[PDB]
Amino acid sequence: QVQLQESGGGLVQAGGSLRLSCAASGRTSSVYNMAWFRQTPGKEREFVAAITGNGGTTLYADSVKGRLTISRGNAKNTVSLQMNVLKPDDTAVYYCAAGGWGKERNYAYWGQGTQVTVSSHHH
Amino acid sequence: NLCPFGEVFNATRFASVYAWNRKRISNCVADYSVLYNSASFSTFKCYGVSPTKLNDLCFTNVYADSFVIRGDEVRQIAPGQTGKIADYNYKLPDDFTGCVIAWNSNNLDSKVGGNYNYLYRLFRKSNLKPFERDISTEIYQAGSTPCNGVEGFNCYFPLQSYGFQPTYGVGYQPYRVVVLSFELLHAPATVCGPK
Ligand SMILES: *[C@@H]1O[C@H](CO[C@@H]2O[C@@H](C)[C@@H](O)[C@@H](O)[C@@H]2O)[C@@H](O[C@@H]2O[C@H](CO)[C@@H](O)[C@H](O)[C@H]2NC(C)=O)[C@H](O)[C@H]1NC(C)=O
Repeated sequence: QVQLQESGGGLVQAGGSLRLSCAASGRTSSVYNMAWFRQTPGKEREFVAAITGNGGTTLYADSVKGRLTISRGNAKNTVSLQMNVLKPDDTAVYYCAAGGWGKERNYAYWGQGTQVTVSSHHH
Repeated sequence: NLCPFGEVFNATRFASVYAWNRKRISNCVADYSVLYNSASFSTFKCYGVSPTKLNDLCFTNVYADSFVIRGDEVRQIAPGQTGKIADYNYKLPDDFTGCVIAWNSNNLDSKVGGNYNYLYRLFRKSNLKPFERDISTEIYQAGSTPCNGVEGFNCYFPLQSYGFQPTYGVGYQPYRVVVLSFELLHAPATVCGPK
């Protein structure tokens, strides 16, 4: 059974950088395209970034271009997402997905997600 | 021996259509009236049999195939149909003898935010033969370059998820489907109505 597991979420301060990771588990002979989506409470989940099986092509949501980088990890079906200059509205559950391409929510495999909560002070 | 139709229709979990489940029914007494007197179905369409006559008939084998698709795909579960489900996932023969039964399962199979467990095949090098099942997950070669099982340019994962949400319109909602095939061979008929 192919399953995805995210890690790296938690409480982070605005401005900070954060790396999330996802690893596939289960018996497979495929190397998948892998993607990140995010979901805020009450809203639909939205595409963030995707990378092809060999790491050579990436796809970013226009809103995050220049601030986020997606990369393959060390094992076959692992992916990393580094987010910089975090903003309060980056707060969301971040889901890993695998098997597919593009920005629609129809990838074959999905993780259960990891929470990222961004805090800020007001003076 | 009573035929185990309840195990099929009332299963807690249903298969994805690309990996449709098959239950062989043989050598048992079937009370089809629990089906044809039920008010629970959105589709109950038969081919080659009258459902109200089912308790008077005997067959060699009965097969119960079951899976989930979206409501506007139920029309593809019929002889002579084309489309992604009929062509790449579940195919009925032109000479089908059987019944196709479906019901809206939005309350069971949809999830706020999406139920991604149900999948369908979107790409395939050829159409399924009738009652063929393909559960392979090989990367599909859309171009002239071999994929080597690596997804990427012109190399696609062949399944996609339905992602059912309860607020989707009815044509996009999940429907549970059971296909009953009534097979009479040149052989004894051991699946019978009550006597
Ligand atoms: C699928 O199950 C329904 C519901 O079963 C009832 O509730 C279950 C929790 C369990 O307690 C069963 O024993 C109950 O019967 C079946 O629907 C019933 O069918 C009988 C005929 O045998 C009828 O008298 C009842 O009125 C029906 N109940 C309802 C709520 O409709 C149904 O027969 C099962 N399907 C198959 C194919 O076996």
